[PDB]
Amino acid sequence: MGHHHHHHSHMPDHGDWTYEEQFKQLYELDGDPKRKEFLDDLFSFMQKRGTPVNRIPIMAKQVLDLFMLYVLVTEKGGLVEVINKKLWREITKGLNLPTSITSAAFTLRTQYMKYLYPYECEKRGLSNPNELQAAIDSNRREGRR
Repeated sequence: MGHHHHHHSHMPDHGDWTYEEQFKQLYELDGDPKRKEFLDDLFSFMQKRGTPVNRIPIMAKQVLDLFMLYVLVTEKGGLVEVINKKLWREITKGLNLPTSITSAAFTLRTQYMKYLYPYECEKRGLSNPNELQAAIDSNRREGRR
């Protein structure tokens, strides 16, 4: 498995390639009706409020499965809840990601917040942007004395 020595960068992941392809891999993940519906409805929704998908973040050379990420986080109670539980270890493992990665919990927490958030608050009302900041700051204080 290997311990997290030093992240910074590696050989180009599949998300640093500038090509005019609509990220079809997300749809080709499952091939299920719910899969394409959520993804497309999401992209339109986030675009309307001025925050669409430019390029998708990569983890361990695989795509950050937006659909799967949203599923695991929402069933735990939403972004802020997951932050308050610090239980991101479950979120990574749910995407077949190695919890050994240095800032995995923080990286997912960032990318999710950017792309996957207005949907949980609008459709469900799970987390508010206000409680969110308090959650994050509480996570920040966990580092030094």
